[PDB]
This record gives sequence, structure tokens and C-alpha cells, in this order.
Amino acid sequence: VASSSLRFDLKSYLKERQRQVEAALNAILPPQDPPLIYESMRYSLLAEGKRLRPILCLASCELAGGTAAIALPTACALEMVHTMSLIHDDLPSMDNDDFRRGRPTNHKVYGEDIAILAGDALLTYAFEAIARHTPEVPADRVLKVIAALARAVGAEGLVGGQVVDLQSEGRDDVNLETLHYIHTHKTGALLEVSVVSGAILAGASEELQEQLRTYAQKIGLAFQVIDDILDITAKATYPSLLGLDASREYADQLITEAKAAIAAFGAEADPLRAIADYITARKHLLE
Amino acid sequence: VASSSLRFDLKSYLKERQRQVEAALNAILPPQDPPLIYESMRYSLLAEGKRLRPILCLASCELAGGTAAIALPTACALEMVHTMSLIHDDLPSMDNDDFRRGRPTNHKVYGEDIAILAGDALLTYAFEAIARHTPEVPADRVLKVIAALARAVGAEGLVGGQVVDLQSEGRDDVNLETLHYIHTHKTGALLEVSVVSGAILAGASEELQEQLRTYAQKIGLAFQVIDDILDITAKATYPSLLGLDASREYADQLITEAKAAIAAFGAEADPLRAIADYITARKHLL
Ligand SMILES: C=C(C)CCOP(=O)(O)OP(=O)(O)O
Ligand SMILES: [Cl-]
Ligand SMILES: [Mg+2]
Ligand SMILES: [Mg+2]
Ligand SMILES: [Mg+2]
Ligand SMILES: [Mg+2]
Ligand SMILES: [Mg+2]
Ligand SMILES: [Mg+2]
Repeated sequence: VASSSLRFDLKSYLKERQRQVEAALNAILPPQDPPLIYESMRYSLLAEGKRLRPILCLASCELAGGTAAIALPTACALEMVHTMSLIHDDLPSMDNDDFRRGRPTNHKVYGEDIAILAGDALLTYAFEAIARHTPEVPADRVLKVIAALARAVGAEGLVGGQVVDLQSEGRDDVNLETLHYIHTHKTGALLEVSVVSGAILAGASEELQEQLRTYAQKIGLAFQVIDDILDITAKATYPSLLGLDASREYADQLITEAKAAIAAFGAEADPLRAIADYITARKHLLE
Repeated sequence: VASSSLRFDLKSYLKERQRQVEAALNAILPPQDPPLIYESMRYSLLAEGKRLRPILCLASCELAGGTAAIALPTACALEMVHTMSLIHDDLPSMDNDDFRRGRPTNHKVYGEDIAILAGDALLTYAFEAIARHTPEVPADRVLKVIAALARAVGAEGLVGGQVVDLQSEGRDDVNLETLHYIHTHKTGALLEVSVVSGAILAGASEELQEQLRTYAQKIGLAFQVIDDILDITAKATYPSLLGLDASREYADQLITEAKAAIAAFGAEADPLRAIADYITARKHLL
């Protein structure tokens, strides 16, 4: 049974929030000098994206009683960090991809040196945007956002995940603990901080923060498990490690835990519920 | 006339402060999981360095009435950012160097992918160390350090400088404006924030912060001008753009402005003065 309001239109909500996010991104990082670095940063940042991390941040902030206005810099920051992770991941020294967000990868247009530096500058600007542009929130909470984002993106999060992912590439012995580590760190950490950052800015209790963290962790993992089921319902995977049946049950357990974490809230949780209902629905429609 | 105390031993002061910084670096970033990323980050971070940016930070904090203790996380952060700039600069796609800090470059040991990621994780950890580990400093000051370091290291500072440096590589038309931009942004920005960050944490006035910023900007530029004079006393340079004589006068004007900026202070400014006296002394001896 879908948790969100029966009429909730997720496609419509995401489209509006995407436009709002993309207008904020354009204004927060305007063309500046030297033109080439700002051109390269904006090339990747403003390329077509779903903007799910910023949208989760704004939604979590609102759910916790805050405004979009206080969260928008942090929302932009999450997208800058996500964008710089893709720029670095696409590089010839990493995945060596020719295409990203429907255009040539940054390094194909600007060279590997400029792409690396554009990534470095977007990572740095994420922290500046939060520190310099976050309105009304007391410094102590903005610093908590800085610390949480930094922990989520570095060796304890996104980069730690990227490293184990790279170490796993040539191997035939990847176990569930490794696969779980990659999903929770390479992708999970930043999803978690996207919702938790919104709650911190709003001044939410540690309890509320932890409920959103659980939501994000479980919905993130449910997404990866269902993705692996879809791949074979058409290199360690949930099916290759658990079998198909236990993968289906795990996905259902993950969605149930995600929905439970935000069960207490009213209509402000509808966007997060709709995201879970959609991922649930895609799971059920194979069975 | 040297501005610092007659007996001030800069070599001794730097060696003691280097030891303190390197102990802090080892404790703030201990080996952790996955081991390979922490090993790569520590490989470059704990390689032989003069540690001038952390030392400037600690010295500036103390000059402003603060302790080394409140500044040590920020000092480590400045060294992390400096270290990640060298890791990325050494990459095949950039300067393609085989050696850094007396050992093989990070990417020669760990591969280009791990070196990139080590650099990204050091950049990130710099902001975490300031925000998480700064001991009992008012949040508003710590947030100003985050904003100032981010501005100093990004497209408005260090990265902006690296980019114009890369764009200048193949050119025969590099003018004084461009050379000045590279020196003030690629190198100057992070020196400036090293001294200003210490002062901010200590709760120094805007005025004091601005005087330390002038000190760092002028001493940084004086260093680059004198380096160019030494190179030909042995590609746009101060001599190739100004000629030798105006380069010498410029260097002396820069050191004079640097010393004037901190003239008012007592013995707590002696380390900054001794750094200026040493750079002056190297100029005059040619
Ligand atoms: C989280 C990061 C660093 C990006 C994911 O890169 P992958 O190689 O896993 O996938 P793509 O986004 O490149 O397709
Ligand atoms: Cl996504
Ligand atoms: Mg990859
Ligand atoms: Mg990829
Ligand atoms: Mg998968
Ligand atoms: Mg270089
Ligand atoms: Mg170099
Ligand atoms: Mg030179």
C-alpha cells in the first residue's frame, strides 16, 4: 500500500524542484574570471541531472519545519559535490567515459587537467556556498552541515566507496560485506547527508535526523537491490550473492524499514513516501 | 636593519614548529579503512615538508593572543589542502612529476586513480578537521575560516591560479598582470588564508586580519621576485618583464610593506619578521 497521498504526482513535484534547483545553481556560480574554469565547472554542474540530492535536502528541511530558502545553498553544495564526483569518476585515469549527462564528458571538452581542477573547485565551492550563503541558520548548525558533508564525501564516505569499488574491479571474490560497503559509502553516504543536512538546517532533533538517515540509507540500498533484480529480470550483485528470492525479500524489508522511519510524519513526508512507493512499485511489477 | 630580535633563531623555531605540526598531522589522520586510501593520503601528507602554511597559522593565532591548540586543526587543514594541490599538480595530466618531497609521487606508488582520490579526500578532510576538531572556538569564527579557506583554494584562489598558469604554458605574450595574477592566486591566496585563519580563530579585529593579509601577500610576492633574481644571478619572469633594476626595487618595496604591516607588534611578531629578514638578507647578498 503506497504510503504517500493517493494523488501525489512525483514527476510533477520533481520537475518544479529541478527548475528551482537549476535556477539557484546558475545564480550561485555565475560566469567569472578566469572564464575557462567557471565555464568547465558550469558545463558539468548545469548539464541535465535529476537533482535528487538537492531535492531530498529541500524536502527534508521542509519536513523538519524549515524553509527552502535556508536549505538552498546546501542543496546547491550537495549537487556540486555530486557533480565533482562524476567529473573525477569519468576521467581517463578512472572510468574513462566519453559521455555524461547527455554531453561529452568535461575532460573531452576542456582536457583532463581542467576537468580535475573544475572538480577540485566544485568540491571547494560546495563548502564556501554553505558557509557564506546559508541564510538565518546559526553558525554552529552550519558547521555541523560542513562536518557532516565533509565526512560523507571523503575517505569515510564517497571516496572510501570509490576506492573499494576500484579495488573490486579485477576480483572474483567480492562478498556481501564488500558490496554493502560500496553501496552504503560510494552512494549511500551522500544520500544520507542530503536528508540529514536539511534536518540540521531546520534545527531538527537528533532523533528526527536519525529517522531521515535510516530512510535515506534503506531507500538507497532498496534502489541498488531492485536495480540488480531488474538487470537479470530483463561482477558481484545481490542476486549473484543472495539468490533471486532472498534479493526480493531483502528489497521488500529495506522499503518497509524506509517507510517506517518516516511513518509518524504528515503530508510534508509525501515526497519521500512517493519516492519509496515508486521504487516499491518497480519491484512488485516483476512479480 | 632586521625587524626581528637580534638572537631570533628562525631555523630552530621552524624545526620545533615542524615537529609539532607533523605530530598533529599523524594524530588527526590515523591509518583507517579502507587502508589503501589513508595510506596514500598519509604517504603525501607526512612526506618531508617545511610546513610553512601551518606554522604561519599557529604563529598568527599566537600573535593575535590565541593558543596553538585552537589553531592546530586549521593548521593541519592548510597542510592537507597544500598537500592535495601538490598531489593533483604532480599527475600525468598536469606536471607529470616522478618525485615529490624526496620520494616517488603519489600516483607512481598508488596509481593515478588512487592519487586523484587521495587528493579529493585530503581537500574534504581539511574542511572536516576545521568544522569538527577546532577546540572550543566560537562557531562564527570557525565558519569564517571555512569560507575564507574555500575562497582561497577554489576558482577565486589556488585553482584559479593553476588554471591561468596552465593557459600561460605555451605563450610568448604573458604580461605583468598575468604573472601577478598567478603568484597572488596560485600561491598567495593560501599563504594569505594561513595567517588570516590563525587571527580569525584568536578573535583578531578586521584591522589586524588585514595587516596579516598584507604581510602574507607582500612577503609571498617578495619571495617570487627574489627567486626570479636568484635564477638569473646563477617564460615571463619579474626580470624579463621589469628588467633587473626595477625587480630589485620592487622586491625591496614588497619587503618594506610586509614589515610595516606588522611593525606595531612586539616579540610575538618575531617569527614573521625573521621570515621577512631572511628573504631580505637573500636579496641584499646579490
Ligand atoms: C558516486 C560516484 C563517484 C559516481 C558513480 O560512478 P560509477 O562508475 O559507479 O557510475 P556512473 O555514474 O559513472 O555511471
Ligand atoms: Cl541519481
Ligand atoms: Mg566508477
Ligand atoms: Mg562511471
Ligand atoms: Mg548493481
Ligand atoms: Mg604546476
Ligand atoms: Mg609542479
Ligand atoms: Mg619565478
